Order: sequence, then C-alpha cells, then structure tokens
Amino acid sequence: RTDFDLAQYLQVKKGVVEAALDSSLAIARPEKIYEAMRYSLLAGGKRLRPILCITACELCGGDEALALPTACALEMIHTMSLIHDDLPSMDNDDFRRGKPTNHKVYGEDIAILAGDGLLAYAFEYVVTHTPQADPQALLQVIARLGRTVGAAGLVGGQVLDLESEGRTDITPETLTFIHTHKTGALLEASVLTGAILAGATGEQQQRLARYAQNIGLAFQVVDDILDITAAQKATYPSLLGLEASRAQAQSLIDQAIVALEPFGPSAEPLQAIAEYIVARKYLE
Amino acid sequence: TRTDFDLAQYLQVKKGVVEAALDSSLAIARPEKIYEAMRYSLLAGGKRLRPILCITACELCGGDEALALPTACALEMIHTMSLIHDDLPSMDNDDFRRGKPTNHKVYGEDIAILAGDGLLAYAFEYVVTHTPQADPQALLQVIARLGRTVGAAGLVGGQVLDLESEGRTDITPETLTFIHTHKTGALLEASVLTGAILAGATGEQQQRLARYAQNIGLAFQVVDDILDITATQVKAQKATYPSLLGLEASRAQAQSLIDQAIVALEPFGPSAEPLQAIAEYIVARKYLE
Ligand SMILES: [Cl-]
Ligand SMILES: [Cl-]
Ligand SMILES: [Mg+2]
Ligand SMILES: [Mg+2]
Ligand SMILES: [Mg+2]
Repeated sequence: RTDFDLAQYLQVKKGVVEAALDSSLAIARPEKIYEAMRYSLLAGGKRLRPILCITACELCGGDEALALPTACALEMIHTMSLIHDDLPSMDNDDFRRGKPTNHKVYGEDIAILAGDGLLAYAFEYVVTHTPQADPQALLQVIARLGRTVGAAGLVGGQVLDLESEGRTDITPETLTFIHTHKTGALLEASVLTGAILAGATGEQQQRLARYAQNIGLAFQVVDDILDITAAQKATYPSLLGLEASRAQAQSLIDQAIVALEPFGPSAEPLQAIAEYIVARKYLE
Repeated sequence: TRTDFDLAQYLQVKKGVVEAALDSSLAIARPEKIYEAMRYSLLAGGKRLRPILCITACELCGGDEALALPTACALEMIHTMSLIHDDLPSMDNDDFRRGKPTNHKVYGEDIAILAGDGLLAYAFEYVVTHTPQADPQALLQVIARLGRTVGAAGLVGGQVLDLESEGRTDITPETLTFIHTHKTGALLEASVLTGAILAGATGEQQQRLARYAQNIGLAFQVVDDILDITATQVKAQKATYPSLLGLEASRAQAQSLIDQAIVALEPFGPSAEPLQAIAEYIVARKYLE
C-alpha cells in the first residue's frame, strides 16, 4: 500500500512489542510470580509508551531494534504502576479492561511483588538486550528511567494524587502538577529514551519533551471531560467549567503538533498519535 | 592513629560513612511525605552489612571507597524496600521493627508501598548519577546484576517462595535452602560482586566472592535457627534447620559453611583478611547478642 495508515502502523508496532513482552518472561520457580507478572504485562492495551519510544527513536535516526528493549522496559514500568494503583490500599479496583485485577487473581502479596519484579526486570532488560547502544547513552536511559519512576516522577505523582483527595484548595495548577508527575514523567521518558538512544540533540529532546507534556495533559483533560459528561476529587471541568476545559484540551493537542513541526515530515506519525488517542477516547 | 586492625572499629567507621551518604541521598522535596517515608525506613540504622560488603569487596579488588559508595547505598535502598514490603499486612504483617512502628503503621499502607517503589527506583538512578567516574561498561554490568538480583530470579522470587512456604507441612532442608538462596543469598552475592565488578575483578575472582557470599548467607540463617531453637529451651508452625536435621548436624553445617567461605577467599592473599574476619565476627556477635 502507498497510503500511510496510522491504525495499521500502531497495530504492527503493538504486535512487535507484545511478541517481545511475551518472550521476555519464561515461567520458572516460583511459577506464581512469573504467572502474575505475565498476567498483567500481557493483558494488552494500546501499548502507547513503547510505541512512543520506538517512534521517537526512528524520528531521531534510530531503529526499532535499538529502541525495543527500552520500549519493553517502559511497558513493564507502566504495568507495575497499574498493579500497585489497583491494590485495596489505593484505587481498590476489582477489574481492569473487564478482567480481574492482579491482586484478585494472585492475592495482594503476590501482586505487590509482581510489580516489584517488573520494575527490577525493566532495568535488567534494557542493559542485557541493547548491546549496540552507546554505553553512556544507555546509562542516561537508566538514570532517566529511575528518575521517572521514583519520588520525583510516577511514585511522587501517586502520593500527590492521594494527598489531593477531599481538599477544597485544589487549583488547575495543582491538578496539572499531579498529572505532570503521575503520567507526564513516563510519557516524556518514553519519547526521550528513544531520542537519547538515537543520539538526538538537546534542542530536539526539548521539542519532544514539550510534545509529551502537552499530550499527557490533553489526555487527562479529555478523561475528565468524558467522566463529567457521563472519594471527592476536583477535575478540570469542576474547576474551570466544560467550555474552558474543552478549549484547553484542544490547545494542548495543537501545541503538541506544533512542537514537532521543525523535525519535518518525519514527525507526522508522532503528530497523528496525539489526535488519534483523543479521537479514540471520544469513540470508547 | 593506631597501627592494629580492629574489625569492630572498621565496621563502625564504614557504617558511619554509609549512614551519612544515605541521609544526604534523600533531600526532602515535593511531595515531602514520600521523602519522609523513605527516610523513616532507610535511616533507621542496622548493621549495614550489604553496603559494607560492597565497599570491602571493591577495595579488595583494588577499587576505592568513592567508586563503591553509591552502589553500596543502592544495595541498602533495595534491602530497605524489601523490609517495607515484607512488613505489610498482606505479607509478614509486622507492627514493629528495630523498636519503632513499621512504615505502614506510621504513614499508611499506600505510602509504605510507594516508599518501597521509590527506594527501588532511586537505587538504579543513584548508581548511575553518583558514579560518573566508573567505567561505563562496568556500571552497566552493575545495573544488570542489580536488576537480576531484585527480581523474580532473586529477592522477589525468594519473597514469593517464603510466603508460599508459610504454614505448609512438607518443608524439607532443600526447600528452606532454595528459599534462602533467593531471598537472602542473591542480594548478599550482589553486594560483593557489584563492588568487584566496579573495580574490574576477573571472572575467576568474582566466582570466589560469589562462593563466599552464598556460604555466609546460608551460615547466618542456620545460626539464627540454632539460636531460635536453643532460646525455646497460637504460634504458627515453621520448620527450621535444627528441627529438620537436629542441632548437631545444624552446628556442623554452619561451621562448614563459614570454613568454606574463608577458604574461598584465601587465593586473594592477605588483602582478603577483613572479608574473612567478617564471616566469623557476624556469627560470634549472633551468639553474644
Ligand atoms: Cl460549560
Ligand atoms: Cl587473585
Ligand atoms: Mg482525572
Ligand atoms: Mg509537518
Ligand atoms: Mg589468608
């Protein structure tokens, strides 16, 4: 075919990622921990973070093989965060995409440890499967992954989100601060790790970071819009009204697209992903 | 200065260096609660065996303290994560550790689970960002070893094997040893091997250090079980080396494991004497405590 089809592009990359994730975990003793890690890792989904990593690597001159281990690591980290967020002590979710959550199948103890095991394996996998990377670039990827997961990123975001519950002084700025930690850090790491592996310049990385921060926040504003149009927490529409929230969501997507224009037409897949994820949220 | 090597003083000085570096590694920032909760568990004290082993093995292989100290701190962050997660109500359900409330009893189970996750992430970040002078290929080999050590083939696998064993009626010495090599041995082996890798130790040298670490790890667990059963001279049923083998066979096993750890390091020459002395000292201190 001659026509670029984003849905086909994403389906093909998703299949590459899912085959690598499945091969990454062979069952060994104790079988239950491998079963529990595979249960959540191989549950499916959009695989947005690994796809962003591979796509940003290719944008910057790299290839799928260079990015694929880091892409898998980002999905292991994403999966850990979902297992830990679903637990009874946090969101207390019995289902995820209409299937029982990890702790409901394997128990809370094994779910906690499966999350820990996926985070550990993320780091091991990046190193052992990327011998062709420049060693200093690969260490930069490790440092970025560790900073992204921890108290200054995803885990800090989870704590700021818990602290916001049932407060009367939440502002759009403080909601944005929660989201930039809880989701933005890992979306930024997804594009920046692929860029770093490919040797992208600082200037190129800054454009990719603006793209990632903008799409991440747009996704959260659109989630809030759909929730309100369908434990007390303020949301963008409850703080700003629906008119201003819809305008903000559109502005953030437009800003993400503009951020990548200076790469040229090579940026068109990343630019299209911004609008596609939003359009799919309105259809689902 | 003094001229006479004093093992108790050596360990006190290294513990002080590690504790000062652990405290500096966690500067409180937003959200303050996560830093507070990580520090509550990380800075609670203890023997700091793992970081001390790392520094000592790095120096044995010709490295310096500055080369090892960040990895040494990362090993203690990993150890601390494992204690926080182990104490939780879904696992060992412990209300107290080292005389004080456990992390979840102070901050809530949610914050304790996240503090453990924060410490594991920071272990990997800290090794890279605070070891810029290391050979990059050696530092990548440290990261790979730490990832393998923590995960399902090591520490977390061991935690699952230990939880699976709880209340079972069919425990054998083979079953206990399989739990201990994963839950305890993997991280003690990583403590000496990461120090050795940083210093550029050969494969042959690393194999001797790994035998030392596996032997001491198991010996320390057999000695703990000996002390538990001789102190005894609803409570859950839990088989131990002496309940399965008898006290005579358990004592002989613990002595053989320490003798084998010492012999394992003899080929390094007299530079290995501090590591060799740590094996016997930790055991002697257990009998005195
Ligand atoms: Cl409105
Ligand atoms: Cl030698
Ligand atoms: Mg929301
Ligand atoms: Mg364009
Ligand atoms: Mg000797």
